[PDB]
This record gives sequence, structure tokens and C-alpha cells, in this order.
Amino acid sequence: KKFIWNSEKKEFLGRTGGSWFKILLFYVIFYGCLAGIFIGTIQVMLLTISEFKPTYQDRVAPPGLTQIPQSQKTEISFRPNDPQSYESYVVSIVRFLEKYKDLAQKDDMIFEDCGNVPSELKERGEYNNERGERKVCRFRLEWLGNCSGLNDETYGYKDGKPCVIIKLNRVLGFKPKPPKNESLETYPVMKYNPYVLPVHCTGKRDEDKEKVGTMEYFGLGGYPGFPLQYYPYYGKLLQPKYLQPLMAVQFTNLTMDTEIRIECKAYGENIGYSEKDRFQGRFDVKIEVKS
Amino acid sequence: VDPFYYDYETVRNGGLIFAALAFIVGLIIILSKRLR
Amino acid sequence: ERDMDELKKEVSMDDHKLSLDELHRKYGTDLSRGLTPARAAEILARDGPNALTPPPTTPEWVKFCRQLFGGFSMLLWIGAILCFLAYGIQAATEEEPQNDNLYLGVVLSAVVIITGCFSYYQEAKSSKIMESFKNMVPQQALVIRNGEKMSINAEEVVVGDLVEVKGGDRIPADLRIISANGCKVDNSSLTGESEPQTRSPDFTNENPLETRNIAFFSTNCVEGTARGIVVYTGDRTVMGRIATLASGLEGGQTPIAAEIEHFIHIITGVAVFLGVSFFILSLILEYTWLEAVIFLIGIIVANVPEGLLATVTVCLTLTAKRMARKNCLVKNLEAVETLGSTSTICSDKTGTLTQNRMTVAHMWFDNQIHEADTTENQSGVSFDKTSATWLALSRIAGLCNRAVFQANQENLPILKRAVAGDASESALLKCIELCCGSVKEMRERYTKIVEIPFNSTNKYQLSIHKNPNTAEPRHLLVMKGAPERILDRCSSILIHGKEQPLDEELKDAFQNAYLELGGLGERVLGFCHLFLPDEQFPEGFQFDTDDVNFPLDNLCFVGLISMIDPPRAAVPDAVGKCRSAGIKVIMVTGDHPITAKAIAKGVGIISEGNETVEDIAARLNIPVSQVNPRDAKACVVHGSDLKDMTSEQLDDILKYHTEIVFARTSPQQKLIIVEGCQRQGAIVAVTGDGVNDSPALKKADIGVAMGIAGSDVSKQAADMILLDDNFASIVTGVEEGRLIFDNLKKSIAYTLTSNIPEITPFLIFIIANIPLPLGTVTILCIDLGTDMVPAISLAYEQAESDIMKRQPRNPKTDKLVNERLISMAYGQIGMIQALGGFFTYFVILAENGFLPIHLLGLRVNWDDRWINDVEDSYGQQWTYEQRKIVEFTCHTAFFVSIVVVQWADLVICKTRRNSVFQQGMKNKILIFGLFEETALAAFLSYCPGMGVALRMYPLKPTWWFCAFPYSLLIFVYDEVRKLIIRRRPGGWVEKETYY
Ligand SMILES: *[C@@H]1O[C@H](CO)[C@@H](O[C@@H]2O[C@H](CO)[C@@H](O[C@@H]3O[C@H](CO[C@H]4O[C@H](CO[C@H]5O[C@H](CO)[C@@H](O)[C@H](O)[C@@H]5O)[C@@H](O)[C@H](O)[C@@H]4O)[C@@H](O)[C@H](O[C@H]4O[C@H](CO)[C@@H](O)[C@H](O)[C@@H]4O)[C@@H]3O)[C@H](O)[C@H]2NC(C)=O)[C@H](O)[C@H]1NC(C)=O
Ligand SMILES: *[C@@H]1O[C@H](CO)[C@@H](O[C@@H]2O[C@H](CO)[C@@H](O[C@@H]3O[C@H](CO[C@H]4O[C@H](CO)[C@@H](O)[C@H](O)[C@@H]4O)[C@@H](O)[C@H](O[C@H]4O[C@H](CO)[C@@H](O)[C@H](O)[C@@H]4O)[C@@H]3O)[C@H](O)[C@H]2NC(C)=O)[C@H](O)[C@H]1NC(C)=O
Ligand SMILES: CCCCCCCCCCCCCCCCCC(=O)OC[C@H](COP(=O)([O-])OCC[N+](C)(C)C)OC(=O)CCCCCCCCCCCCCCCCC
Ligand SMILES: CCCCCCCCCCCCCCCCCC(=O)OC[C@H](COP(=O)([O-])OCC[N+](C)(C)C)OC(=O)CCCCCCCCCCCCCCCCC
Ligand SMILES: CCCCCCCCCCCCCCCCCC(=O)OC[C@H](COP(=O)([O-])OCC[N+](C)(C)C)OC(=O)CCCCCCCCCCCCCCCCC
Ligand SMILES: CC(C)CCC[C@@H](C)[C@H]1CC[C@H]2[C@@H]3CC=C4C[C@@H](O)CC[C@]4(C)[C@H]3CC[C@]12C
Ligand SMILES: CC(C)CCC[C@@H](C)[C@H]1CC[C@H]2[C@@H]3CC=C4C[C@@H](O)CC[C@]4(C)[C@H]3CC[C@]12C
Ligand SMILES: CC(C)CCC[C@@H](C)[C@H]1CC[C@H]2[C@@H]3CC=C4C[C@@H](O)CC[C@]4(C)[C@H]3CC[C@]12C
Ligand SMILES: [Mn+2]
Ligand code: NA
Ligand code: NA
Ligand code: NA
Ligand code: NA
Repeated sequence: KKFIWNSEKKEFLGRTGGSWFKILLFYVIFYGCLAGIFIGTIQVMLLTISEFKPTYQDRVAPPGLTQIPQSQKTEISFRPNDPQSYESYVVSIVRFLEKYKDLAQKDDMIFEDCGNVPSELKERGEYNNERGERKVCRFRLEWLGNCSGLNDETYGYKDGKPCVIIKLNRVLGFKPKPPKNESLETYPVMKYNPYVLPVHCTGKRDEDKEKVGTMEYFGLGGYPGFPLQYYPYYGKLLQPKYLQPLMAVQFTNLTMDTEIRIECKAYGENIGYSEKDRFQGRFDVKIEVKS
Repeated sequence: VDPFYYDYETVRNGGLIFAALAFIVGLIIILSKRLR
Repeated sequence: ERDMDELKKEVSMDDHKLSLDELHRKYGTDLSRGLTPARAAEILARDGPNALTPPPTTPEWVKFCRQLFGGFSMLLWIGAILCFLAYGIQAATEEEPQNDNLYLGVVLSAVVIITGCFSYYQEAKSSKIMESFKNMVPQQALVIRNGEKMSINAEEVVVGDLVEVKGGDRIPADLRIISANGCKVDNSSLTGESEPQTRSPDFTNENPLETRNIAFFSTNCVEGTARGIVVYTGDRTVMGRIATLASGLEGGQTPIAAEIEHFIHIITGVAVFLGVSFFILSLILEYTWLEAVIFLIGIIVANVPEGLLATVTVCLTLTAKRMARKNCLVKNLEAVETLGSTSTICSDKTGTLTQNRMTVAHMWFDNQIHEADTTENQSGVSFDKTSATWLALSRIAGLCNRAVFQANQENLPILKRAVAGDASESALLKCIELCCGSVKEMRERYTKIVEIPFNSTNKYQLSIHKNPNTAEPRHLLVMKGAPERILDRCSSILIHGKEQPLDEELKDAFQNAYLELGGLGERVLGFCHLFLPDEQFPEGFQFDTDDVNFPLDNLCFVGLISMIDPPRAAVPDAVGKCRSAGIKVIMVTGDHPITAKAIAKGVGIISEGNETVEDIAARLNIPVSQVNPRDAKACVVHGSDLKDMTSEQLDDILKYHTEIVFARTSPQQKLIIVEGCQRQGAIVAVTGDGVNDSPALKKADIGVAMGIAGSDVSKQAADMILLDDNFASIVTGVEEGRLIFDNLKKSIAYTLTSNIPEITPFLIFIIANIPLPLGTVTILCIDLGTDMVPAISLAYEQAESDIMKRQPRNPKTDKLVNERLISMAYGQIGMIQALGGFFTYFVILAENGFLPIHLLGLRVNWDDRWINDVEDSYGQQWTYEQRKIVEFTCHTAFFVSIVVVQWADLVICKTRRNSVFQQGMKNKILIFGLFEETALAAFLSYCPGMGVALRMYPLKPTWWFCAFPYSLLIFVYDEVRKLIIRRRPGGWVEKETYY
């Protein structure tokens, strides 16, 4: 009880009142100057990077192939008969596609009409404020064949034919380069638009490939990929409402009550892969329509 | 022609040369017969 | 005790009944010449060394297991085992797995291996040094072989060897006394009573222990001299087996262990608390079930100084080595710290302050002071060598003398030859032999009938000789001793041949002569003789030395002889250091007060300006009893006054005097002075060389036995042995002892800084929800890289510049780890070290695309493995592994930044009072540690495969320089703090930051 409180010199937990005040003042001025120096060094560092260009980007190269709906464990499993077992995927797909609604791309000071067929890279200029805000290539929701949330809100899950909309990772100043047909002897049969970054989904083993069924690719101009007329990206500072190219894959005629792992792969010079990053340029989704 | 590529090999070898130099100098100091 | 008298008195069978002839034919030894060294080595190889077999030694390969698989090593082994167990689970579950857990387990196992290997190196060094001292100056035994008497290691004594022991020697082995002259042994360790039992060759009792012709092993010879024959050696002796199987020591709570064990307990408790709290925190934050336990293990290992035992071991062993190199051999390791806490040093004048190399300087006869001892020019002295009084003086100076020159020395000079006797007797011999004639010839003419040697009771030497002259009475008595006592015992003084009654004027001149010769710092001896009448003493008279058959009073004083004894070289500077270090020096000598005061003022015990009560009285011509005792800061206490002194008067003298000199103090009174000094709450070091000093040496905090002249009793009763018998060595040892405190404190203050930067990243990770800036692997890297070698390097730091310009420390105020050390390590240095790492983490993330503000809350999705749409500040999308690469690169850079600030912490820990510019970077091991930790960081960051094994990735160049400002900040901050303390002693800065 002596250490807790002794009244002789007014010591609480070990030291007097003047002692507590002196150490508190010293620690306040010290920690204040320390945090101030930290903030100052942080600001001096900030004065080196720019508002619309990161000083390093090799850690995002090549980009990754992302899929919507995003799935934990990358598994899209549901009961087609039950409209509740697939509500999660529907919610995610609707939430992501709402940014692409026909009404979202109203104003022309931000959204610019771009060719109905894939064209060359629409270079908007440089990364400065000299040319102010930038134009956005509109993306019609109808370019997705049977999964647009326009005629069938469910997107297919109601009658056992799901849709997984594929997307490319946004990278500032990135120009996708499709492979030249001269080198075309490795990747399977796909449409060849020199302005389209191709994407092709397949199985993974001799069992999943067989039990998959019939792939149905939907995209701008009916090309299985991304049109080159939407790149490069100019960052979130210059193109706040930039809409990135999309693409859908419908797995019609899939083996009921069986889980099948499918791998979609985007080919190209600028697109690499990795045995450790299961999403760098490709991705994996195991689906099971257990009705 | 690859702007999204940093020469990691150059920095790697530079740092490894430094590591070898520092290690050798440390051995020279601790095993020094005339640095005392 | 269930181990003594009835059980020991029955294990006995001896040969004390054998005659010298039977003893000779049994052991086969030339009873007058000893055995040949050939037979000595033969018996040594046949029977074994004269030593007791020690307990078993742990194998040279068992410490490796005890360390590699010890306390915390068990925790790391458990972590690696869990990692391997999870790797088996993953090798059994889904095909195409990952080997993250295999590499984590390999990492943890390598951590255990490295930690145990380093700790083993340090502990093996401790063994290497511990053995180096047990045999530095081994106990000697004086045996006689081939006629020659030689001193050899006690372990080389063999059975049948004839040993010669004297006063103060330890009994090398069980002996059968063949010859003895008044030899007394101390069988205290054997029977219990410390009363000196006499030893004579005569057989007196059937029991081997009760007989008087058997000296027992481990006992000591108090007074006298005796020769014996070894009957039992090593373990075969009576006391040998008993003492080794019942002499187990204690587990003495040394202040080093008292502080270290406590602090280690509290730090281990707080670390295990942080580990479990972070464990539950991680489990709540969706951490994997295995990485949570691995994080707990890492936190416990990092927050605990797992090298403090090695640091303490290296510090104590290194300073013990340093002391042994500076003539300070410590018997135990407690003295190694008690020396640093010394506050009072009770030293002797002759033997410790002086070289004890006396040379006759002045004489006093015919009421005149006579200088003498011509500079080897065959002139002799400065007076006529034919004076009658000088003839009578040198006559009794060579007759009453007892020292003789050794064999084969009458063919070289006299001040370069060897002698056999006291230093005073050797000087009295070399004087008259260099200026009068041959002392052996004079002593042969005046045949000595009876003689009284120098005894502590008599306090004077005396001898009766037959007179061969013509105007000679049959018997001539001559004695010498204390000039005062010799003067009180004389009725007449010899003046120019004719003796006259000892009047008051002659006594006044004698006192003035004593003051004159003693003021120079010279030892003075009194000399007198008496022509015994023939009527009372015929030719065949037998003078009884036990009943005083001859008169001892009414003698005739001849003269005074004074010898010079120069003080040691480094003594004045040593007492100066002591005065500058708050250590009180006290001289305890049996010399005269005049000489003691002169020597003390010469060497600096009594500084200029200070006066004793006698000096004040003599300056203003007032009675000494009238002066105010408090007016004198220094004093000279007489032995006869200490005898009639009480405990309160002693405490008064010691408390109100800063320079005390005890003259005419007997070696037994030393313990009284030691007790008085200790009663004043002071740590006392006391110098001893005789057997009577043993109580004072054992009672004192640090007994310093003289290594050369000191008897084996003093050496066995002391805590430290002075190798050069130099007082300055005691002060040097005190400085070395003070150095351990500073080195250990600095090392501790360095090891605790890294805990704050090791735990703050996880705390902010939870509080700020940002990507983890520092991982488990990197925490282990910080610990293994910056906390092992750099922390040990501080133990090798040299002394500061004010090590002896400060005051001593006491155990109840100066603790190893206090509140200020925690505030500095955890609240000031640790916080800056952590801020540096956080800064480089923000820099890397911002340069890669994630500005610091964007990092708030992003951790929820950052740690998610299925969200590969993470948007940075620039609007780009990252995958899981893509962003994990940046996070782990931030971890690596955090580790590098910690190394960078650890540079500054290690440099500022070199000095806690002075500036690093006065100390300099003279520590080669510290620089080695800096270079090696930086090289280790570079290797772990750039070696190929580290990204896939330790998750450590290459650091870009502009990332190494991000922590430089914080390192320089730590440096300049500690430099200005120490500068403020230096220029403002006792101020708030010191009273709050001086750890
Ligand atoms: C996903 O997108 C695809 C396009 O990418 C849509 O494509 C449909 O595919 C099916 C299968 O090949 C086609 O074939 C048949 O459709 C029959 C119904 O259509 C008949 O009538 C049409 C005219 O009337 C329809 O269109 C007008 C508008 O033009 C509407 O107003 C009207 O209400 C009708 O909807 C003709 O144009 C058409 O050719 C047909 O004559 C099916 O009944 C038919 O079933 C036969 O085949 C089956 C095997 O496939 C078999 O099991 C049955 O027993 C039967 O024999 C077959 O499916 C469609 O023509 C084609 N277009 C449309 C608009 O459906 C696909 O519809 C879309 N997914 C879904 C779920 O709608
Ligand atoms: C498109 O997708 C379908 C899978 O749905 C593949 O073809 C068959 O489709 C049917 C309908 O789902 C599957 O299910 C049922 O199989 C039953 C088994 O009986 C027959 O099949 C076995 C071999 O499994 C034979 O050995 C046996 O002798 C039988 O001939 C049938 O009894 C079922 O018939 C019912 O459904 C049909 C239409 O659905 C009705 O018209 C009938 O009246 C009846 O009620 C039904 O056929 C069948 O298993 C699928 N066959 C497979 C998977 O091999 C197509 O292969 C796929 N397209 C492509 C290009 O691969
Ligand atoms: C919300 C999470 C908060 C987490 C806080 C984590 C704090 C972790 C610190 C761990 C290490 C503790 C090591 C103790 C070592 C003691 C060694 C020892 O025996 O020393 C003897 C010394 C004593 O030395 P002494 O006995 O010689 O001296 C005594 C002096 N008088 C007599 C005046 C007292 O021990 C100590 O001084 C103990 C100090 C304990 C300090 C405890 C501080 C807790 C503060 C936590 C702050 C939390 C802030 C949260 C802010 C949130 C903001 C949003
Ligand atoms: C944001 C900018 C930050 C800038 C920070 C640096 C500012 C100052 C410029 C240089 C300072 C750093 C180098 C100091 C060198 C000092 C040398 C010296 O002996 O000084 C003697 C002096 C003492 O000199 P003295 O002992 O000769 O003189 C004393 C004289 N009397 C006795 C009269 C007082 O002490 C120092 O200056 C100590 C400096 C210690 C610096 C330790 C740094 C870390 C060390 C190693 C880390 C790893 C290095 C790896 C290198 C690899 C290279 C390939
Ligand atoms: C426009 C000006 C630009 C200047 C740019 C920078 C130039 C380089 C700056 C510092 C480097 C040189 C430092 C010399 C220090 C003193 C050396 C010495 O031996 O003095 C001995 C004296 C000691 O002498 P002594 O008397 O105690 O020792 C006695 C020796 N015997 C017994 C033989 C006589 O040193 C001190 O007392 C040191 C006090 C140091 C106080 C330091 C406060 C500041 C903290 C760090 C300093 C700056 C570090 C660099 C920062 C760089 C930032 C970019
Ligand atoms: C004495 C003290 C203050 C100086 C410490 C030495 C500094 C300058 C040393 C320590 C470690 C070194 C770094 C070690 C590795 C690399 C990788 C290389 O590809 C670029 C240089 C760089 C980044 C070095 C620059 C110099 C460096 C930062
Ligand atoms: C790591 C994070 C969570 C905690 C850091 C909190 C800081 C403010 C803590 C760390 C160590 C602490 C100090 C530890 C010891 C003492 C001694 C005491 O008698 C006064 C308070 C004082 C000086 C503490 C003040 C608060 C302190 C400086
Ligand atoms: C304690 C302070 C005031 C010292 C004043 C100098 C400060 C402003 C200097 C010293 C070292 C410098 C840092 C050195 C290296 C880097 C890497 C670079 O890619 C970003 C800037 C950054 C982080 C610098 C910012 C400015 C900096 C922190
Ligand atoms: Mn003595
Ligand atoms: Na540790
Ligand atoms: Na003692
Ligand atoms: Na440290
Ligand atoms: Na630590």
C-alpha cells in the first residue's frame, strides 16, 4: 500500500505531483516535436511524388484478370432452383454493373462516344492539368450478350446458366498489345481484332474441360476480349469517372451437381503470368450448379 | 521498351557487393593483428 | 554436524610411532637431504598429483544441447515443429500446395541454431577464462631435494618428500615432524579449536590426531618452523577426503545476480503478457491459426533480452581478466563487484605503501645527529669509525642482530647481495658490513649465550653475549627495539665512551632527535647495552629467559639508528585518485606516530593545510588537550589509545575525521578499525600479509592479501590478492570494478530500445487498420541482427574519463535497471527508432501507389486473399500477391531502417556521461558489430531466394537513406542531453534521464 500511495511527499504510484507534472510536460514537448518532425519528413517526401503519376509501377505489371462476381475461395456455387442460394452473386454483379448503367453516362463533358467496333488506343494527351479533366469512353451495358441486367435481372442463374463478367486491372499509362497473328500458333481459336485484347476460358484438367460444356463469349463488337480504344488510363485524378472495358462469359450447359474449375486467360505481349499469383493475367473460378 | 520494368538485378548485385565488402572489412577488423 | 569427531577419529592409522631409522627405511628418504628429483617425478607419476579429485565435468558436447534446447530455444523449437506439422497437413490436403510453412519452420530452426551457437561461444569463453585464474598463482610448498630447498606447486609434492613449513604456511599434506623449533599449528579446521597446538618430533600420544609429531593437511602453521615427511598425499590424507566430500559452497546472492534475475523475471513477464495479448488480438483479427502462435513466439523472443546472461558473463569475466592483468587477482566473482563499491581502504605503511627496502640513513649518539653510508668510495661514514660510542653502537647493532647473509655472497658488493632476516635487520647488517667490518666475525667473538627474539609480548629484541675483552665484565647484555621503550629502560647514556646518568636534558635531546629523524619519514630504532657485574653473574652463570634471571632495567642507552624506506612510485597518484573518487584512505601501521605522519603527508594521505590537534597546539603554543578536536580534519591515533578506546570514541574519530592515520596499531587491532569503518556504512578493503590479519581480512568487505610477502593464511583469508603488493593496484582494481557497472548498464540500455519498434507496428496495425509494416520474420531478423553482437560489444567498452572523478555507489540506491533507463529505452530512443521504420514504410507505400492517408482501413481488404481489385490513390487495381510483395518489401525496409537507427543507439550507448568525441571509437568489436549487422541486412535483402523463403525483397537505393534523419536525430539528442548533464551536474536533465 506504500507504493500505491504515500501522503508524506504526495507520491502517487511512485513519484510526487511536481514530478508527474515535469515528466508529463517533458513527454508532451518531446512527443510533440517528434510527431512534428515525422509529419515534416512525410511532407518533404510527398513533395517528390506527383498527383497523377506514381514513381513506381513495376509491382503492378503485368496487370491481373479480375472476375465479377468476386467469390471467396473463387467458388460460384448455388442451387438454380433456389433463388436465394445465388443472391450474393447477383448483388455483387448488380453493385459493380450499376456504375455502367445507361443513365450513368449522361453528360458529354465527361463521357465521350467511342467507336462501336474496337479501335486504336485513344491517347487523350499527357498527364497534367494543362488539358484539364479528360473524356471517358462510354461502355454500353448491352455489349454484354445475355448478362446485362436489362432483360434478365438474374443474369442467367434462374435457369442454370450463369455469367461471370471478366475485367482487366486498371493500370496508369498501360497500353495493351494483342499478339500478332504471325506468332499465333499457341493460343486456341479466337476472333482476331488487332485492337482487341483476347480472353479465352477453358478447363484445367482432362475432367473439368470435358464437364464444362459450351462457353459463350460476350463483348464489344462480339470479340472475346477488351477493345484497345479504352486505354491508356490516366489515373483517378484526371479521369474520375473512367469506365473500364468489360466482357462476359456464359457457361451454358454445365454439368449439374458437379464442381468444375475453369481458367480464363488473357493473351498478349504486355500480359504475363506467374505460378505464385493465380490472378496475374489469368484467374480461376470453380462453379457448381447443384440444383 | 518496357517502362514497367525496374532493373532489379543491378540493385541486387550492387547490394551484394556491398554486403561482401562489409563482411570482409568486419572480419579484417575483428581478426586484425595490427588494428589495436 | 553429522560429519566430524567420532566419525573422523576412527579413520586413522599412522606411523608416528616409527623412529627416524624406521621412517627412513619405510619411505626411503635421505632425512637430511630429501629425495632426488628423479624419484620425485617417479612417485608423482605412480601415485598421482597431490590434489583432490574434483567432481565430474559436464561433457564438452552437453552445453550445446543445454543451450540449443534450453528455455527460449524450446519455444523456438516448438514454433518450428508447429510449422513442420502444418506443412504435413498441407502435403496431405489439396494437391499443388505451397511451402510457406516449410520455409517458416526452417527459419525458426535456423534461429534456434544461431542463438544457441552464439550463446555457446560466449559461455565456452567464460570457461576458458575461469580456468585461467585457478592456476595463475598456485599455492606453493617448500620441499627439500638434493640438499637444495625449492618451492614447487603443491600438487607436485609426493609421499616421502620432506617439507619445511614456517609461520603462515599451509600444511601441504600430512607430515611426520622430524625437526621443529617452537612450531605451533592451527588445527581449527580439523578439531574445531583454533588454539595453536605445539608440534615436536617427540611421540606423545597413541592417537594420530592427539600426537604432536603429525601436521595435518589443510591446517596452517601459526608460529615457528618445522620439517616433516609426507605420509599421505592428495585424497589419502586425513582431512583430504573429509574436506572434499563435505566442503560444498553456497549459492551466494551476488548483487549482479540480485539485479539481473529480478529484471529478467519482470521483462520475461511483460514479454509473455504481450505475446498472449497479441495472440488473442490476432485470432480476433482473422489471423491464421498458426501464424498467430508464430507471432506470439516471435513477440516473446524479441521482447526478452536472450543475451543478458551472456552479456553479464562476458562483462564479469572480462573485468576479472583485466584485474588479473593489473595485479588484482580476485578469488571469487563477488569481489569483482565489491571492488567497484569500495569507499574506504585501510592500508599498511610498510609493505603496501612502501617497497619495504630499508637502508640505514642517520645515527644519533653523543647527542649529535650523524649522517652516514658513504657512496661506495671506501670512506665508510661521515664520522670517525673509531669513536667509542659508535663502536658500542655498531657492536650491539651486529650482535643483537639476527639476520645473516646467505651462502656464497661475500665476494660481491653489499648493497646488491642477498640476506636472510627482517628488512630492518638486513639494513642494520648491510650498514656495519659496508662501513665497520665482518658481522659474522664479530658475532663469533661475542658468543651468544641466551637471546629473546622479537615477540609481540616483549616488543623488543635482546641477547646476552660472553665478553672476551680485558676491562670486560664476563657478560654483556644488548637489546634493541622501540626508541621510546628503550629510553624508558635505561638509567645512563654512553657519552664519548664514558657513561653518565640519564638526565632530563639528554631525554629532551633524545625526543628532539626522534622528532628530527621521524620528520624525514624514517624508521627509528633504539639501542642499549649493559655490562653485567661479575659479582652477581659468575662465569658459569645460566641466565633464565623464562623468569628474567638477568636485569632488564637500569640499562645504558647507546644510540638511535634510523633507516630510510622510500614509498612506492604510484602511491601519491593512487591516493590522489582516491580523493578524487570519494574513497577514504586510512593508514594502519605499527610504526611510530612521527614517522607515520611524515609518510602520510609525503604520499598525500594527509594533504597540505590540514593539521592534527598536535599541529595546531604547536603552532599557537597551547596544550594539546586544550585544542578543539573538531578543528583538526586529520589525526594520528596511537595504538595504546585505541586499546583504552570505546566504540563511541572510535565512531567519533572515524566520523569527524577525513584523514586518519593509525600508528603503533597491532595487527589484531586492525579488525577493530575495520568494524568501526563498516559501522559507518562504508565498504572497506583492508590490506593484510600476516597470520594475525586473518580476522580483519575475512571481516572486511574486500581483503587484499599481499601476493609476494603475504603468508598463505592471509592469501586464503582474503578476497583479492595483490600481485605486486602495490597500493595503487587496489585503486586500479576499484576502477575496473566500477567499469562493470557502466558496461552492463549501457548494454542493458541498448538491448531494450528495439522492443518499442518491434511491437508498435502491430499496435498501429490494429488501431489504424493499415497494412502491417513489420512481420514476424522481420522481427526475428531485427533481434538476431541488431541485438546479439552489438549488445555484447558494449561489454568490451573502455573506461570513461570521469570513472574515478565520481563518487562510489551503494546497493540500496544505484540499481542496474531503474525507471530512467526504461524511460530512455522505451520512451525516447525506442520511439524515435520506431518512427524511422514507420516513415520508411509510408515512403515505400506512397512511392508504389498507396499514399499514407489511403492506407487507413485498407487493411481489411489488404489482408483479404480473394479481393484482387484493391484500388490505390492513383486509381490502379492490385492483386493479392502484387500488393503483398510491396507489403513484405516494406517489412524488409522496416528492418533495414531499424538497423540504421540501431547504429546511432549503439554509438550513443558507448558513453552515458561524456561525449562520444572524448571517448572515441576505440572499440574494435563494436565497429565489427556495426559492419556485420549492416552486411547481414544487405544479404537478407538482396540474396536471391530471400523473397520466396523469408519473404524479404530487394530494397531500392533511395530506401536505405530514409532512416538517416532519425539516426542522426538520436545521435544529436543524446549528445546534447549528455552535454547538458556535463555542464549542469545534478540538474533536472540528469535527475530524470541519467540511467
Ligand atoms: C441468350 O442469347 C442467345 C443469343 O446469343 C439467344 O438465342 C436464342 O437461342 C435459341 C437456341 O438456338 C434459338 O432457337 C430457338 O428459339 C425458339 C423460340 O423462338 C422461335 O420463335 C422465334 C420468333 O418468335 C420469337 O421472337 C419474337 C421476336 O422476334 C418474340 O416476340 C417471340 O415471343 C418469340 O420469342 C423465331 O425467330 C425462332 O427461330 C424460333 O422459331 C425455341 O422454342 C427453340 O427451342 C427448340 O430448340 C431447343 C434446342 O435449342 C429444343 O430443346 C426445343 O424442344 C425446340 O425444339 C430454340 O431455342 C432462339 O431463336 C435464339 N433467340 C431468341 C430470341 O431466343 C437466347 O434466347 C438467350 N437466352 C435466353 C434464355 O433467352
Ligand atoms: C448439354 O447438356 C446435357 C446435360 O444436361 C448433355 O446431355 C444429356 O442431357 C440430359 C438432360 O440434362 C442429361 O440427363 C438425363 O439423363 C438420363 C439418363 O438416361 C439416358 O442416359 C444414359 C447415360 O447417362 C443412357 O445410358 C441411358 O440408356 C438413357 O438413354 C435420361 O433418362 C434423361 O432423359 C430425360 O430428359 C430429357 C431431356 O432432358 C427428356 O426429354 C426425357 O423425356 C427425360 O425426361 C436425361 O437425358 C444427360 O445425362 C446428359 N448426358 C450426358 C451428360 O452425357 C449434353 O451432352 C450437353 N451438350 C454437349 C454438347 O455436351
Ligand atoms: C492500448 C495498448 C497499450 C499497450 C501499452 C504497452 C506498453 C508496453 C511496455 C512493455 C515493457 C515494460 C517493461 C518494464 C520493465 C521493468 C524493469 C524493472 O524492474 O525496472 C525497475 C523500474 C523501477 O526502478 P527503481 O525501483 O530503481 O526506481 C524507483 C523510483 N521511484 C521510487 C521514484 C519509483 O521499473 C519501472 O520503472 C517500471 C515502469 C513501468 C512502466 C509501465 C508503463 C505502462 C504504460 C503504457 C502506456 C500505454 C499508452 C497507450 C496510448 C494509446 C494512445 C491511443
Ligand atoms: C540527413 C543527413 C544525415 C547525415 C549524417 C552524417 C553527418 C556527418 C558526416 C559523416 C558522419 C558519419 C561518418 C563518421 C565517421 C567518423 C570516423 C571517426 O573515427 O570519428 C572519430 C571521432 C573521435 O575522434 P578521435 O577519438 O580521434 O579524437 C578524440 C580527441 N580527443 C581525445 C582530444 C577528444 O568519433 C566520431 O566522430 C564517432 C562517429 C561514429 C559514427 C558511427 C556511424 C556508424 C558506423 C558504421 C556503420 C556502418 C558503416 C558501413 C560503411 C560501408 C562503406 C562501404
Ligand atoms: C555552414 C556550416 C556548415 C557545417 C556543416 C557540417 C560540418 C560538420 C559538422 C560536424 C562534424 C565535426 C564534429 C566535431 C565534434 C567535436 C570533436 C572533438 O574532438 O571535440 C573534442 C571535445 C572534447 O575535448 P576534451 O577536453 O573533453 O578531451 C580531452 C583530451 N585530453 C585529455 C587529451 C586533453 O569535444 C566535446 O566536448 C564534444 C561536445 C560535442 C557536442 C555535440 C553537439 C551536437 C551533436 C552532434 C554534432 C554534429 C554531428 C554532425 C551533424 C551533421 C548534420 C548535417
Ligand atoms: C558511417 C555511417 C554514417 C555511414 C553508413 C554507410 C552508408 C552510407 C551505407 C550503409 C549501407 C549502404 C547501402 C548498402 C546497399 C546498397 C545497394 C546499392 O545497389 C546502392 C547503394 C546501397 C543503398 C548502399 C549505399 C551506402 C549505404 C547506405
Ligand atoms: C508502445 C506504446 C503502446 C506505449 C508507449 C507509451 C509511452 C508514453 C510510455 C512508454 C514507457 C513509459 C514510461 C515508463 C516508466 C516511467 C516511470 C514513471 O515513474 C513515470 C512514467 C514513465 C516515464 C513512463 C511514461 C509513459 C511511457 C513513456
Ligand atoms: C530531421 C530532419 C529535419 C532533417 C532535415 C533533412 C530531411 C528533410 C531530409 C534528410 C534525409 C531525406 C530523405 C532521404 C531519402 C529519401 C528517399 C526519396 O525517394 C524520398 C525522400 C527521402 C525520404 C528524403 C526526404 C528528405 C529527408 C528526410
Ligand atoms: Mn604484516
Ligand atoms: Na530480444
Ligand atoms: Na572478507
Ligand atoms: Na538497441
Ligand atoms: Na528487442
